[PDB]
Amino acid sequence: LLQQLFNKFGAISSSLQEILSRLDPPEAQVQIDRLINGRLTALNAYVSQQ
Amino acid sequence: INSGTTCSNDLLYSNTEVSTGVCVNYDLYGITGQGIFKEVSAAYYNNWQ
Amino acid sequence: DNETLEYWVTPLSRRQYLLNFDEHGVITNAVDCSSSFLSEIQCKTQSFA
Repeated sequence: LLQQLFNKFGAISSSLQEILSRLDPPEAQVQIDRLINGRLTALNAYVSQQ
Repeated sequence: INSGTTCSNDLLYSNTEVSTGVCVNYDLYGITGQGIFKEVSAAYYNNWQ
Repeated sequence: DNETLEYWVTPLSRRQYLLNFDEHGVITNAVDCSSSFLSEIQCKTQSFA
């Protein structure tokens, strides 16, 4: 579950610090949304297994 | 990006001290973040690291 | 006086390895991840044993 915080899920980086120090607010959101969807999917699967 | 010695001098500041033991922001030569430093000894660094 | 000249050359390519780092930061061990089946197991477990 901790190794899911270092996948990109099709974004430019796995790090939220690296995205918010390179892109403007209209274009950082498109990258942040992909990380949010991947991490919510991983939490959903963990809760189903528990 | 965000590492090295080709630094833009638009936003100017002054060199502070590395305050160990407090939750500080840092911009160490382009490397940015929030953290807590601790002074230590370290033999693993060469002259290129 | 029975000496020899040696210059061994082999090509390079872009590929994934698993590297091992000790307490001095020295590369002790390496494995090419696509060379054999044991190396597939080693790179899949991220482990040298």
